[PDB]
Amino acid sequence: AVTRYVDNNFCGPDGYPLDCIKDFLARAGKSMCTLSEQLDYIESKRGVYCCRDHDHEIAWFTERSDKSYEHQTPFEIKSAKKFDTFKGECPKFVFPLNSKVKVIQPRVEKKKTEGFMGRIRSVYPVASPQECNNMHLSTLMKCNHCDEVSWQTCDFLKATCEHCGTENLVIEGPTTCGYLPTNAVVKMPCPACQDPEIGPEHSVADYHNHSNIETRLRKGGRTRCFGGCVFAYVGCYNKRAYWVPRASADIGSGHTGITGDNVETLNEDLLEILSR
Ligand SMILES: [Zn+2]
Ligand SMILES: [Zn+2]
Ligand SMILES: [Zn+2]
Repeated sequence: AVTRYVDNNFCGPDGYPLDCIKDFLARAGKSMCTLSEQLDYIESKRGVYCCRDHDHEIAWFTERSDKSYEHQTPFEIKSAKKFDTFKGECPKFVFPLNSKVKVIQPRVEKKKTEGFMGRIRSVYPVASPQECNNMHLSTLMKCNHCDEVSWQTCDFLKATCEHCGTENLVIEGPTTCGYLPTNAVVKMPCPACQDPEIGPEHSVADYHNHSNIETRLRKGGRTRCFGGCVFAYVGCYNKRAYWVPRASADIGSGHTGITGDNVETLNEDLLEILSR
């Protein structure tokens, strides 16, 4: 399918390169040029009309690294906002508008710790699992029992309605990851760990085969986007799976903001209640 909306760097709403633009650059001499050079070429070839048989439209301004287009990812975004001359309604984007993006830098233990602590210490300089702080995720969504649309605290799979107490399956809608804590994690009960025929010594493949949490596979990594963050699975401890926001955004006050379709006003309005 044609990806119409892009950032000013010609990357899509998920933060990744479009196959059509990648091929367009490759057909010219330019797949290994810098992003700046590639964008100069695209601007010289009618910008959003460069593909000829379909149109693009710039919805976002992003600051990115200068890596070649084919190597651009959401982890190469430094900041994101609405494009100054885009006057339409912003579609869903991987990061909230008017935000700065932080990427977790991998750590190397001088002395590899075994088990879960070695896995988490490749992410955070923590001495114990309890130094990790669980995030508070929420989604603005309808409750099937009381029909109200409200902010339901959730994990990746289940949300709870604050009006009536009903658990609801998480569906697409405005999402936030709350404030970004130090040593940020999202903890969920691990089905593989709970199954006696599999159990806590399971593999990473075992985790994803039984979690029921869909991921995107790309260049050997698996991620799930939610609420302005890009999450990856780290490992399990005491039968809970730990995910970390390998990328997170900050709209102000350390808050991850709101992502989703038609959330521009919501995300702006949220900033106002973070301070006085
Ligand atoms: Zn195209
Ligand atoms: Zn309800
Ligand atoms: Zn597990």
